[PDB]
Order: sequence, then C-alpha cells, then structure tokens
Amino acid sequence: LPYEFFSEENAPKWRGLLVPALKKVQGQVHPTLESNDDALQYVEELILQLLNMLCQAQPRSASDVEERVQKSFPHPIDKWAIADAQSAIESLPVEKIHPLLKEVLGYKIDHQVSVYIVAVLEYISADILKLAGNYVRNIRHYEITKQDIKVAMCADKVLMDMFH
Repeated sequence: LPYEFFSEENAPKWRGLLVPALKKVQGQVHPTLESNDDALQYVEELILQLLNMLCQAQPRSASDVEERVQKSFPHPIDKWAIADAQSAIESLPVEKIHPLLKEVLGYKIDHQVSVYIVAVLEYISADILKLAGNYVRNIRHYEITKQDIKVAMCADKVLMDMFH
C-alpha cells in the first residue's frame, strides 16, 4: 500500500488540487461550455489514478516516463501523449505538484521529469474533456456534467481501454 491518494492524511493534499486547472483546460477546449465542479472532481480522480499508474513503474528519468507511457497508453493516445509531453520539457500546477511527486514515490525528481509527467496528465485531461465536450455539444446542452463525461468516455475505446 505504497500510496492512496484519498486517505485521512493525503486527501487534503489532492482533493481539488487539479480542479482549478481543469476548468482552464475545459475552457481552452470548449469555451462556450460551462464548468461543473461535480464532474471536474471526477476527472481529477481519473487523472490522479493515471499519475499513480505512471508511478508504479518507479520513474527515475525524463525518459522512463515516456517508456512507461509508451508501454501503457493504447495506440494512438500513447504517441500523441508523448508528443505533447516532449514538446513541453523542450495549466496544471506543475509547481505545486513537483514536491508532491517526491512524496508519492519517496525519491528525488528533476524539474524536467515533473514538467513531463504533469504535461502527460494534462494531455489526458484535455483529451477526456475534449471528447466529453463534443458529446455535450452534440446533444445541445452547453454544460459538461459528470454524467456526460462518463457516457462520453464509453463511446471511446482508447480511453475506455486505458482505465479500469
């Protein structure tokens, strides 16, 4: 039990830490669509479940992440994810998260690896939100509810096959 994001100790350190940023993301992907804490908090749970997955492989380089990502993320999302991550090291609290990473694993990490990870995490964030937004805009709703996101990720094998 090396880590549990929502315990009676760590919870305060994560709960709503990504929500503020996600609103921005959902703002760049779908300006017209309105935010909804209920959902973004769920997107957070997912994005956080992703970070944990990228940590099980105990990253120690700015490449080990690319490798892990290159080993997990289903084709096309894997390559696309890296492309972004790379183009980054070259909105999410990249700073406020860096110190946290060291605590999620218990080791040291260069500011370059964090920029890579956080970038990857945000890509899936923008990707998830991007798909959900289309769903919403398809049914003429102008709002992304938690329900929408779920039903949205379903019609997508890549993402659906990515989580469990």
